[PDB]
Amino acid sequence: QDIDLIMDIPVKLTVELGRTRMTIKELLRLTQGSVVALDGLAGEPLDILINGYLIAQGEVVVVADKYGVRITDIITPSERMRRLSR
Amino acid sequence: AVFQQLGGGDVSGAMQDIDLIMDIPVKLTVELGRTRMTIKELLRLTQGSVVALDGLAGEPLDILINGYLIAQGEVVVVADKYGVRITDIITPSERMRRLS
Amino acid sequence: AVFQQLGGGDVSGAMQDIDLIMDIPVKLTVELGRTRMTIKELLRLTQGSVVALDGLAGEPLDILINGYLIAQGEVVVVADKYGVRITDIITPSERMRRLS
Amino acid sequence: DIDLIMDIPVKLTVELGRTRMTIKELLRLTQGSVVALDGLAGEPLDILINGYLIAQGEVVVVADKYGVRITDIITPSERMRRL
Amino acid sequence: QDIDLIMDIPVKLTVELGRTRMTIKELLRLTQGSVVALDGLAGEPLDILINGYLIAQGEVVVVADKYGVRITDIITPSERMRRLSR
Amino acid sequence: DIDLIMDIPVKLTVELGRTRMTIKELLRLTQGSVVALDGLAGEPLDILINGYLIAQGEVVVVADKYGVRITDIITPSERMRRL
Amino acid sequence: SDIRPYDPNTQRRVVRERLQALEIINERFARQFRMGLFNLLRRSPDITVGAIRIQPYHEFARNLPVPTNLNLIHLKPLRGTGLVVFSPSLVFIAVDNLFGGDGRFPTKVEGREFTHTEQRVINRMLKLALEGYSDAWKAINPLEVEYVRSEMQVKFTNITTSPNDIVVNTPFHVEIGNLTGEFNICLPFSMIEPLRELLVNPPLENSRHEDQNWRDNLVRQVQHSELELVANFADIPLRLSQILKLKPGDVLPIEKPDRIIAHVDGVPVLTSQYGTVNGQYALRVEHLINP
Amino acid sequence: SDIRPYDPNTQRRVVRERLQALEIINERFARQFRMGLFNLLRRSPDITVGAIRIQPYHEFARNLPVPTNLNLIHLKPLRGTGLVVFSPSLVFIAVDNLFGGDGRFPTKVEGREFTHTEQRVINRMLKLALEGYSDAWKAINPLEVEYVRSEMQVKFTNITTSPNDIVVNTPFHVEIGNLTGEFNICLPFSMIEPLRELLVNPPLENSRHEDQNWRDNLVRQVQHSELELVANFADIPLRLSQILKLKPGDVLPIEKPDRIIAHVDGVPVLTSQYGTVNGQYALRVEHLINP
Repeated sequence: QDIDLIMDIPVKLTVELGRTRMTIKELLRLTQGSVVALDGLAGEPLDILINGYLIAQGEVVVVADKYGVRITDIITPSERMRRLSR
Repeated sequence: AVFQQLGGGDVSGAMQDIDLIMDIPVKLTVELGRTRMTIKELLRLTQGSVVALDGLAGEPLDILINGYLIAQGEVVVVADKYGVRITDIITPSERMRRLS
Repeated sequence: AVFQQLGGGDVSGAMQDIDLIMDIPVKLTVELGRTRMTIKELLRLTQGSVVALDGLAGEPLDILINGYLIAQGEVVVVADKYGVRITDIITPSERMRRLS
Repeated sequence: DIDLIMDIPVKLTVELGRTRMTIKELLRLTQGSVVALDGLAGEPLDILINGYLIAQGEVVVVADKYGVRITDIITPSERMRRL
Repeated sequence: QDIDLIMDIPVKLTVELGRTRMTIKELLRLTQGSVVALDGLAGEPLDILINGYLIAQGEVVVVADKYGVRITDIITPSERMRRLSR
Repeated sequence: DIDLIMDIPVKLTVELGRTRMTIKELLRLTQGSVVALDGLAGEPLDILINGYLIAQGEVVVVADKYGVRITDIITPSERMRRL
Repeated sequence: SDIRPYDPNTQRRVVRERLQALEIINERFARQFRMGLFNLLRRSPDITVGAIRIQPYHEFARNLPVPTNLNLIHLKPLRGTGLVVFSPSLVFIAVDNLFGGDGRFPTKVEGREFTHTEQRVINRMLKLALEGYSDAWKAINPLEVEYVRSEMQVKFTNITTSPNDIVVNTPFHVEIGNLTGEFNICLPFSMIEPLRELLVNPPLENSRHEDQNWRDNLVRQVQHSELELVANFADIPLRLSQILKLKPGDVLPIEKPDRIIAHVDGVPVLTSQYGTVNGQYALRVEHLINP
Repeated sequence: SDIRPYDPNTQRRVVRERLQALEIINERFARQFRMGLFNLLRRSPDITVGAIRIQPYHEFARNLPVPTNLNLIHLKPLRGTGLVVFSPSLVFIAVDNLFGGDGRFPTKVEGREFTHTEQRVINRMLKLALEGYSDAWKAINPLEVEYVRSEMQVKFTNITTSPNDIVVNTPFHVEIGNLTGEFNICLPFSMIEPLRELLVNPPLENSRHEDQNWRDNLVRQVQHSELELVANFADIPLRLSQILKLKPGDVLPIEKPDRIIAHVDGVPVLTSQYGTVNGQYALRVEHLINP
């Protein structure tokens, strides 16, 4: 049970715009300039994930002429369990 | 106000071809059977109980991709591994027969 | 204010040839295997433990240059020195199969 | 807080060979060409986590699936020598 | 363990504009007048190196009509270790 | 402060020969031409650090790889005579 | 727990797959070759098709005798080079029958090579063999068989990039009177691989129109299958140490996303510009990622 | 610890490399030369190909007998000069067979030189030998073989810049009846070196179109590989003494950089003028360093 051994390993974090579920039909007739929505209202915090595993939530913020994610909270397992359940 | 508001993007729609989307993973699943049953018998269920399925034994099984029924096949055993043998793509009429 | 501010240098872009950059060292690396594993088993690991790899034994190994997969080869032993034998440059389809 | 990063997935790799080459050499490779490896036979294979070296170990096959036995975990003293 | 023996050996010091990592594709289509960035913000001290080994940090300064590097600090090994770690 | 310059890499060379020539002579050299060396056989080879002479030593081969045994380190008394 | 050291160059890759379509092509070719041999030799041969062997190439090479006539053949449009192996016994029998011999004396082979006349006889036989093989393949997949080169040793062919590559071998045994001989047909698995789904299931009495109608309806049935599309706004690289100290309220800097990649289960399908429409996170599709 | 004094001119350079492509070219040439010899001598020779020897040139020279016919040959477009060595025994056998001799008497060689008639017979033989060698090479790499000069001593050839240079020697043994002889083909390694990757791996049954398609796809696959580019702003020369007293706040003078060299792992790739764009250190590319 070492701690300094993996204290430095890098991870890659991804952030999503949103989910959506759409069939082969609409995907094939998508053309340039076509607009497709997502399952999230404009304003909810986006989900931060590592290796496809939920890790955080945060939204994009504009400070000066630069961008970053402002993390809102850290999901405890209980929340993760209801994430899978619903 | 960082995100820019997109609208009026309904230019047109036309199927291009089925190879633009080809190497996309599909979730294939073969289904053993179905049965419409209420919660009444549902909790009555214990370990070792047997639930009869509406599908008659030996009938062709159902094949779905991402949960959408596409074809009917037949189950076979090859080298101690379970395998389905695709027999026929279902028809719109049997699709609706399934729905009702 | 010593540095002069450069801008608007996006003149054009066109591949010239692959010999202008030829004698540039590449970092070639052959990969034995992969395995997706969480931190759960990670610290459980002690000296002498064995970690199973997703790659089946005897399958062609992966060859990368600067960490980018280019080809699949086969491992051979020549004069007590390890050597890979290039078999086939991977296809975009298998590249994405690898990604998923 | 350890519980949060005690469950996360990570990608593990083990590399069998390492060679430095120019492009004359890479282009010259054809089908069936054998590329020699700087690594001697039997030396501990590097084990990397997301491309980060943490350990060294020998190659072993278990139940017809590739594997590796963790001989040791490298302390950052060897990292200076890795470059 | 001699000291005056190597007290006079010359070393060559190099200073960088910055790192960047860019593939064969963009390198081959780079043309005259094309502009490529670096990993450093305009203003951070450049890294001074000897025989490819980090030795110092400093930036260029204009005094009159002459140029030179104004060294900011000397990197202790601890810093070097985090340099390699991250 | 010694610790800072106790770890730095440096380039070491050892030179086997030294000759002074004009260009008539250099151009005259062709393929296979033998160029004589002012240095007699068995004399200590110069050992240079970044082109700076610090020591003299004989040539010896160990494990099929070139090498040199440090016979002595030259004190700057000989440097006047080196020119 | 079974755990043994990894030894390279060991035959550890086992790929066993029944090939019914080849199992029937072999008999069709055997029937065609039997009448061709009857037409040529003016005798009555019987050809027994052996079990198809799926084996590494060096097993096939080592089982072969020396010398043996090898016939490199091109099964276009399949990329690769197959091999037709005529045993010394078979060519001896054919030459004996053609040149005034009732096969009275036993066949004697002692490493003797093949002369120009023997080579011409083998070419004449191989013409019939290739015609029969092409006709047999014509039923399932129309292929043209071209004879490119003949050799006598094993080290001159090397139709496999590596000796550990897997090839499909069919040995036939041809008996004429009391005399017997054998000949093999070996195809590298690379050539067969694009046709595996065709060569695996036994052929069915259908038509090309019916087959194209089948996948057409299946293609149309597939279109009505919902997918999960995921849009990636940014991908920021942080160390594990940052993740543990990471707590709500922090700001992690990201770069400009010029385009947004949309992927299904990892595989990218779209790149589209982000936006907001009808209170929903929207994407303006710019380009379908064709291969 | 093994430590022995350095002795020059000792055979310490060992370069052992299996050459499969030459191993098959030798047999192809041997077959061609056997029928050529059958066509000429009206007899039946058998040629056994010996093991290819990779040896320093002075080993090859000293193993040769004196006198022996040496045939300097040009294997254009490969820069260099190969050697074809006909033993006194072989030329004696050929002359004996041509000039009314059934090789009844034993071959006797006592340092006798070669007359003009013997030289013409050797030229006639060498024409067939060179044609066979060119045809054998034609399969892998099309080369044209030109005979430029013939000599009898060893010190007249000197096809190697130094006697310690490494050459590739193939000895063949030709037997006619009871009589035997040998002849070698020696190529300096300089000629073979541009074709080492071709001569190392055993040949595969492919086509030139397939080969060019292969590297084309590989070239395209290579393009998607990230590199590390390093820009050097200045290079100032300081003594070690300055480095130890060097402490923060000092100013080390540098000269004007007219252009900035950009190198990958040492190798310079670009020279470009420095600048600042979007708050980033930028370079305005001026010239890709072509060789």
